[PDB]
Amino acid sequence: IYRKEYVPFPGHRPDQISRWYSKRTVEGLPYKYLITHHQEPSQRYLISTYDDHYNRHNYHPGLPELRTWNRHKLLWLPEKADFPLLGPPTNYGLYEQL
Amino acid sequence: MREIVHLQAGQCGNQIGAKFWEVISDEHGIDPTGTYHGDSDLQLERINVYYNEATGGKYVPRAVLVDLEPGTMDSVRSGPFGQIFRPDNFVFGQSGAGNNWAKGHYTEGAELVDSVLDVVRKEAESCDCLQGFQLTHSLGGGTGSGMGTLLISKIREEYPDRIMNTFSVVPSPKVSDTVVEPYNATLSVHQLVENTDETYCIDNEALYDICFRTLKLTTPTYGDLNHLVSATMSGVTTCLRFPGQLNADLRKLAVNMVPFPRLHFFMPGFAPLTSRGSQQYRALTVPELTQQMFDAKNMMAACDPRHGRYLTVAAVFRGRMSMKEVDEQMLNVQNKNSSYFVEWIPNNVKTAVCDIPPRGLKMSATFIGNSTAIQELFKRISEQFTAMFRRKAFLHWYTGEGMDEMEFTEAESNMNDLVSEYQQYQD
Amino acid sequence: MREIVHLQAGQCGNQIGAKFWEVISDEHGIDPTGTYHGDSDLQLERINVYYNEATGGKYVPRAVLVDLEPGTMDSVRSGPFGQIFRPDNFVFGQSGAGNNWAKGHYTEGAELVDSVLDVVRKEAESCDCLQGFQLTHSLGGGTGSGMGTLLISKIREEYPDRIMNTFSVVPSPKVSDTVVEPYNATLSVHQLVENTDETYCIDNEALYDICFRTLKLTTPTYGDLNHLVSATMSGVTTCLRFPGQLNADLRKLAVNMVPFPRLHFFMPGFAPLTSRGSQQYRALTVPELTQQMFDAKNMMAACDPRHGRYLTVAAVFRGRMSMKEVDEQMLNVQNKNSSYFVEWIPNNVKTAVCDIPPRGLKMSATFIGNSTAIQELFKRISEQFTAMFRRKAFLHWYTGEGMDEMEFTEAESNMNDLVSEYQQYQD
Amino acid sequence: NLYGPRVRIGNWNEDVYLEEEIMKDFLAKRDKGQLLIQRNRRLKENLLRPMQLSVSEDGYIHYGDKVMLVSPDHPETEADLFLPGDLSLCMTPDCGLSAAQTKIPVGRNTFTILCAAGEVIGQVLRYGQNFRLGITGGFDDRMLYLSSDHRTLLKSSKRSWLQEVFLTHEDSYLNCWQAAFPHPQLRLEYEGSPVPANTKILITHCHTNRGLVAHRHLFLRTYFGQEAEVAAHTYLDSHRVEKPKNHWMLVT
Amino acid sequence: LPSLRRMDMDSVKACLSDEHCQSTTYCRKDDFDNAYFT
Amino acid sequence: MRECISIHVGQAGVQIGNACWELYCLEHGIQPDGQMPDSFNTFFSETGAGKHVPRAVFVDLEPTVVDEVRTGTYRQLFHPEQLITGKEDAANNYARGHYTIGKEIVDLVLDRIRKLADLCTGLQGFLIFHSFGGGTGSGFASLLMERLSVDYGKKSKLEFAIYPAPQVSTAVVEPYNSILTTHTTLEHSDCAFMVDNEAIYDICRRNLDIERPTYT
Amino acid sequence: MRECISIHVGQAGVQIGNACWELYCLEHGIQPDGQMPGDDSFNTFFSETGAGKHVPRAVFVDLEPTVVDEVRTGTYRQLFHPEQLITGKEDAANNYARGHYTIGKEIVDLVLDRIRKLADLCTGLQGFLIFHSFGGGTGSGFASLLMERLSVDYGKKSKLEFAIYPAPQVSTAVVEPYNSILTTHTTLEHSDCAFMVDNEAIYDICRRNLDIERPTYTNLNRLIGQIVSSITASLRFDGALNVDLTEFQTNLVPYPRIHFPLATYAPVISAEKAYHEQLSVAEITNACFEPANQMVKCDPRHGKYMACCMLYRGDVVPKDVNAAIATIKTKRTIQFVDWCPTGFKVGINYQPPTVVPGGDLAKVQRAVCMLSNTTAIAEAWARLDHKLDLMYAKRAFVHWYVGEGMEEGEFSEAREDLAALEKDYEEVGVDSV
Ligand SMILES: Nc1nc2c(ncn2[C@@H]2O[C@H](COP(=O)(O)OP(=O)(O)OP(=O)(O)O)[C@@H](O)[C@H]2O)c(=O)[nH]1
Ligand SMILES: Nc1nc2c(ncn2[C@@H]2O[C@H](COP(=O)(O)OP(=O)(O)OP(=O)(O)O)[C@@H](O)[C@H]2O)c(=O)[nH]1
Ligand SMILES: Nc1nc2c(ncn2[C@@H]2O[C@H](COP(=O)(O)OP(=O)(O)O)[C@@H](O)[C@H]2O)c(=O)[nH]1
Ligand SMILES: Nc1nc2c(ncn2[C@@H]2O[C@H](COP(=O)(O)OP(=O)(O)O)[C@@H](O)[C@H]2O)c(=O)[nH]1
Ligand SMILES: [Mg+2]
Ligand SMILES: [Mg+2]
Repeated sequence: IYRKEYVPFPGHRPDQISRWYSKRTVEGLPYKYLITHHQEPSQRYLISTYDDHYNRHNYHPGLPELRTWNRHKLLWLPEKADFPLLGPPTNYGLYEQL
Repeated sequence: MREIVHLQAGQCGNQIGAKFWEVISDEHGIDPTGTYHGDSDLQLERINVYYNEATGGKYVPRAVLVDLEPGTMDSVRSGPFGQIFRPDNFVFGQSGAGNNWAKGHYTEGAELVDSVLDVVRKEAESCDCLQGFQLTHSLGGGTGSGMGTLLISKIREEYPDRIMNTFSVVPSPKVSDTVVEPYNATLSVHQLVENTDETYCIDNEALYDICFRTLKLTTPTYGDLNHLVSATMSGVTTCLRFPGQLNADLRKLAVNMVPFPRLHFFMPGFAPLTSRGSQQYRALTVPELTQQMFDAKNMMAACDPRHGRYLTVAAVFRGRMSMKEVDEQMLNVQNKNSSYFVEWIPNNVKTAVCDIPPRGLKMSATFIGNSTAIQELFKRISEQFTAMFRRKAFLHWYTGEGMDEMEFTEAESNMNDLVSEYQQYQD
Repeated sequence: MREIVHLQAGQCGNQIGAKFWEVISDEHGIDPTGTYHGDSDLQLERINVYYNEATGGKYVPRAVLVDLEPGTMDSVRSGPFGQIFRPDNFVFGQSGAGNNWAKGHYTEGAELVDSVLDVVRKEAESCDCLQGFQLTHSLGGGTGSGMGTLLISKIREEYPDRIMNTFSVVPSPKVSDTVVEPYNATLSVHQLVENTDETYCIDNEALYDICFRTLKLTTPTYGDLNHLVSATMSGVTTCLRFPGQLNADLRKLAVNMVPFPRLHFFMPGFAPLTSRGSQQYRALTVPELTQQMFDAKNMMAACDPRHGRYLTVAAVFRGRMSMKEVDEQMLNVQNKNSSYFVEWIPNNVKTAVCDIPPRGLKMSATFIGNSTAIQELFKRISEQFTAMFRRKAFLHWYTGEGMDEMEFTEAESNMNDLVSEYQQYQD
Repeated sequence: NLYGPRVRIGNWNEDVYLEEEIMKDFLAKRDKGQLLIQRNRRLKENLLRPMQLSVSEDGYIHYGDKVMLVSPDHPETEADLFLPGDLSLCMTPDCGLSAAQTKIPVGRNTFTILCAAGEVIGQVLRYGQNFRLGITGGFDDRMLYLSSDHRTLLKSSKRSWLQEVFLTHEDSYLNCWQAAFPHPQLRLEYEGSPVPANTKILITHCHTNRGLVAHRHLFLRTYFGQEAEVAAHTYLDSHRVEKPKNHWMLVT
Repeated sequence: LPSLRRMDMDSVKACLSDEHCQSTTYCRKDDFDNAYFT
Repeated sequence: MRECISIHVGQAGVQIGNACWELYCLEHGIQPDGQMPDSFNTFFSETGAGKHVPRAVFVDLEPTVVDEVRTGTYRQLFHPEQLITGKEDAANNYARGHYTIGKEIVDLVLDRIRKLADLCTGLQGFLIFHSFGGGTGSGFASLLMERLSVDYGKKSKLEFAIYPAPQVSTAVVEPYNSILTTHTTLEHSDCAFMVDNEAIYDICRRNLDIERPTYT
Repeated sequence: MRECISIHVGQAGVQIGNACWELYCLEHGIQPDGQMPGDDSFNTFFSETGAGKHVPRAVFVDLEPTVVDEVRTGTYRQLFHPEQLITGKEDAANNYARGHYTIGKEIVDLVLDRIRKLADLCTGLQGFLIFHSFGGGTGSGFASLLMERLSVDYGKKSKLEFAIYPAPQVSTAVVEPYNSILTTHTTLEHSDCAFMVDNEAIYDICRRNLDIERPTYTNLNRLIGQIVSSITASLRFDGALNVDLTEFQTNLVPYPRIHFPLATYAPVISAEKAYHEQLSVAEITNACFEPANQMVKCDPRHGKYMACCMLYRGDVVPKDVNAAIATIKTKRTIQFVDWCPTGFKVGINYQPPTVVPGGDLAKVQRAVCMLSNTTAIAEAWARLDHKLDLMYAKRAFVHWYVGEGMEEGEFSEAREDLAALEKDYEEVGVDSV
């Protein structure tokens, strides 16, 4: 019985790839697919409030200088603290110094 | 500037910290090789809080990774940021703890502290002004619950005036993966209350409920829960590293939060979490973050706050934002439902605003809350303990390792009086 | 989200459903190996209604195949789609029935229904929202008419809110094939009256008339008769699986077609049927479909609706047509010969339109008719019953197993009052 | 009952959202051509480009011929694990050196015999005369060089702990090698003689006096798979003769 | 592929799952691999 | 300032709302995905991502038509959560959609309606698109009307309901529902404009030269 | 480096270890000649030489010179070390006394020496795996002597069992209650945990699950090897929740005399029916609790569960495991003791089970092995109680036992210890309030 049952099996390589899928499905989704909301860059919101309100003097070359009243939202819409120049990151030269 | 020393204990602590350091390196612009590829000087001024400056411009974290079995530490070293950690900070044994608090505190987890403590003294003596220590573990095991509490005790003995923080993943009520879990939880809470300044309670099934009912993921796994825990953890040290209009370090979140020294157990939360379907169709503002931050189903601990009462409340906001509606909204949430805030303290909400949000977000916020509903999480642990200890079930795996029968009674009495102490402040 | 569990009783039901799965597996583009290789992605929209998911993305039908002999199992495993069926669903006995309702219903039939229901209950409990049950069987036999009726009177109490669908082969008028088939037919339809929401009567002689006159097929094997039965078998559950302008599942065709719970015996009909020599001479217009479905030569039941009154009429259309032509045609065929519809019910026609025709047809239609012409089918079975029963002939093969005269008298009384209430509600 | 990723059952809309947006990210990465399959394919095709070694019209190798550094097959069994044989020196992007089981000029195998002193190209290489070995880098015509340094507590070989060999862009005397006759009593006679091209010779670092050695029992698992490790150590027998593993051949 | 009646014939004889048509077939794995339809 | 919230109930309501919101997106500068390359505020509300989400709630018990909307050409315009969907059908029964199957989805549609009113400041109208002959539009619309009259009060709700026609008829149990929902709604609404499909068939085939019109 | 040494005692031991090491060699890339042509940590069960030859760290010991010797002339004759196959000239011949007192002490020196030569190469030796049978002479006598010597020589270390309990009503011998009870008398004080399997329960699950009739002993050794491989799977491969040999011991037995958990394997499906089923975690867990799919012929509804050590395998997700357990805990037909509120242990492994060609299982993607100790095993001890009660009043088969070293008075001590064990099992399964 032993020499009939326990016969060598040629060309039987093991499964070494489904365990990769099982490890990767428990690693989890990266941070892009779980917490990043409006497909947003890693360069946008890096502006200090001091650096926006004193260093650049509320620059933002796209707001009207006089606010205007709307018919639907009953407020004078263009809020200079609500659209705070999501633009050039705050640099002062520490990168080149280091 | 005020440096923070990170400690990781156990499989859960190691994986949470592995997922945490990648978020920190993302928000400070550190690549997996350790070099800097960000684009702002705000990410480089206070990078010394978490990273030391090695030669050649590479940054190595100030973290110590402690375990007793090398299985999960191989996966940590095969993490996406696995090469940034110092090889000398990897301290690990060859024999497991066997889900045993007793042998992981006295027999197998006490001869390895002579190297862990040497490492901790080494990397906390190069920092200029050390603020405190940071520990993540799980109370339901044998490595984090056993060895981690001994580490906490010795660190508090050697550094008495620093801040000891703890993100403990307590055993979940409904689903469990260890029979001797209540013994470890009971024996760990008693040593927690004697040597910690702050302790955050995270329940795994509350995290699963958050992933199922808000993120709407069909297959939520441990990596997503680790991301949520790490996103909460990075939101409490944001004023250390980035500027803001109202700063608050870890000590400001203590003095404003613990009135009585035995009441330092909180339940954390993260505001901007939504599914991929509704992620494009919502607007990030103040009244959207504060509406669901105070929501009962957005908490990382499985305790309903509508049962209990909020003792004092913290909310640390991030990103460029206004200071009026961050006060108006958290005055209105205090005055509409005034029955869930205790009355012997007039204001209860602490406000902190940073102006640099997490990457991929416009603004975000972190919730720290001390409530009288956290004692629900200890009453059922004590009920399971007194259901198990009265029959001496699984007790020879604790008694024969060098522990007396009175330690269980002392720990259970201490937790029972902790439970009864929270009961005084509800009615 | 709706699912159907399909049951197969006896030789006739086994062959009919083995052909039905042949006509469903190509509608949904499913290979004989189980793989999906269809044309469009609309076919996988609602594959859940008839198919489960196996490992590797294969699809297996949700069918239960029962009999008391393994011969028909050998026939259906040797067919084209034999290897797609579930091997655990082949429940068979060791000894056959052989045209006895008593042994197929009480002793040998009841020795197998436990093993049948141990699969049926598991399949129903695995369903998320099961909507109904489907049965293919023959009333003129012994294993279908007994064990299928026992299954009907065993799943009805377990799931009392679901839909019972039956595909019954009633004995033909001109030529019979079993001398004890009046007995089994009467007992089977006596069980069928009180445990089924709707029955679909099919006669083989009417199918011979269709296959000889309409299709000009002068050697009509049982394959083409199974084609004809199975086409209207799939044309009634089409709005579940494919979108359309006006949808109708089995419950919608229930409320509009059975007014009174004992009057739920219908007659089917499939509209586009043309010979190969009359193919190019027939225009493909919706009027021609309405003409062919509303003639009495396209009825699978051997009953002329000239005598009786159509109580309510169903008509489900497939393909792309405007609703105006369908509405105009059906309103005007109601209005022209308005003496063949009951005036107590104001409008009698039910309309449903689906957007996917069968693979190869420009458009299609399917007739379901409640009429006062089915009771004529029951009259002649009653006359044969009283002729056979007043002489007590062929009766000792029944009372030797558990029957008595009381069940026969009760069944004859039930058919007498069913004929009486069919007659009462025509005029 | 759980179904598959094409049928609307249960939660399907969120999986469609995630699948479509992951598809969009992957398609953007594909259009930009920065997928790691594409980067790996380009790096592999740069590494395996067909090069043409120069023929020797007189049987000698001169300065400036594109040559090979192959290791002859040895029947000796010092250790019972072994790489089969006919190993050629190759550059491995771990810059990295390894002996590889191939014998076709593949671009990461071809070396150019350079000059150290004032020697013009076409001048015949000689025994005991300094020369440098150069290879082409990735996406640039900047000459790397075969170089070795003294063995410290910080700079040694990878799996053995002997003297290292790397590729570098720095020009010094760490850059130089010289060829020696394998026969020890016939070394000083065979000094001014020209080198026959495909002959078993010994290559020594001029600043450390350590010959190049390809350790056949130390397997390096790379993307191509199962290559040896090369270091700089002069092994000897009991008869004061170098090992077969120290010998090297120059293939034209 | 084996018929049910053949399975019962093979069950009547005392075949020890190595002569049975249950666990043994003459087709090799290449016969199963190329047994598709498209 | 004059925002309106449309409630489409049933297969008729969803198929009407598809054409209605196609016309609304065409009238303003709204792309089919919701982008715009300021009169739209009465129908469309802006978010922070630049999208113009509609102020509409699509409900049906039977999932097929809402599923078709989810996989149609207007997938990126609508919110994933304004499309409220059950599992079982309505089965042409007022009783089911008003008492058994209609009272386990009323919480989510009411929460979405309350959620919609938060972004708006000047709400004064509710538009109801449903049919008197079906089960959803007769049963579930009626109970939603009762709850809306309970928790909002004096906001005017107007209904565009598809009435039975004298000659054409889709269903048989249609007079039962057509009497029952007009008995329930009659005190809980403000103005009810009636429509029947045979009239628009006549209008299309006479006033235009169009032959065999469809539902769209 | 966390290796385990296997010890196979007796004919049952070697015939189980053949299938076990065949599956171990098949699940890695190990040829039968010991040659190999990331996370594959085969060093916990295979040593290494200079030529890449991997030898098992196991000993095959049996007093009969047939079955171990026929291993030496088969397929795997080049795999095992020649000196790790200890065989004897005269067998015990169904005699606990003979293999415990006359043949035992005389051959135990070589087995102890070979274990010591295997153990000095170890670095992080976790425990010992002992395979034997209760009804035999070698597997009851020489196994218990090995227990005694291993415990006095290594002390506090794990010692796990895969023992063949006697079937309740069917048997191959007649003196087997004597041997079984005598070896349980000396096992309780010197064992750590004893995973229990039968033969006729495996006969029933071979008849009704794989749809085969007439199985042989290899046809059961395949299932036993599958159980052994899945139990030690978390020590050779990685996983989300790894479980070592110490977790079987510190999370399953509440008292040091309750160390008998029942074993079962969930997806026992044949290759003609495997690919038509959806083998998800819910139906792979519900089938593991069924009263017909256990390896010990005993109904767990008779008793109360103490602890359950679920080991999972394959492409399993922990949320499905938690949902399946929460489904189990809502079933009132299945009970737990009151002093165990949680009552579960979960281990997750990534590697799906490798299939053996010529076997009877299929290429499944998921697997569950359970180890649960239940008060219902007291029903199994009562039958052996009654059988020794029947056979000892007449002093049948005693003259064989007393002529080989032992006296009459040790049957009394074995009887007292089994009565005490029945008392403990009865006392545990009561309430507190
Ligand atoms: N004018 C017009 N009428 C429609 C349209 N769609 C459906 N109808 C009418 O709707 C009636 C039946 O549909 P429903 O009211 O939705 O019936 P239901 O049971 O609720 O169907 P579901 O909503 O799918 O559950 C028919 O009598 C049609 O007259 C449409 O697109 N245009
Ligand atoms: N299920 C199963 N049972 C086995 C197997 N091999 C042996 N057994 C059982 O184990 C019992 C003990 O028999 P042996 O192992 O031969 O006894 P022994 O260890 O050789 O001791 P001696 O017979 O005295 O030499 C037998 O009665 C069999 O019932 C096996 O492969 N599978
Ligand atoms: N949220 C979360 N839970 C984890 C993680 N790893 C383990 N756990 C949970 O922690 C519980 C026990 O952890 P355990 O294995 O005992 O950690 P140990 O103390 O290092 O042994 C298990 O029920 C797991 O579900 C993780 O990375 N994240
Ligand atoms: N249309 C059709 N009728 C069938 C088929 N098979 C059997 N029948 C009918 O079934 C009747 C005999 O019933 P039978 O199957 O022998 O009885 P049973 O075996 O007890 O279910 C005959 O009148 C046939 O007309 C089939 O494939 N198609
Ligand atoms: Mg619908
Ligand atoms: Mg023997």
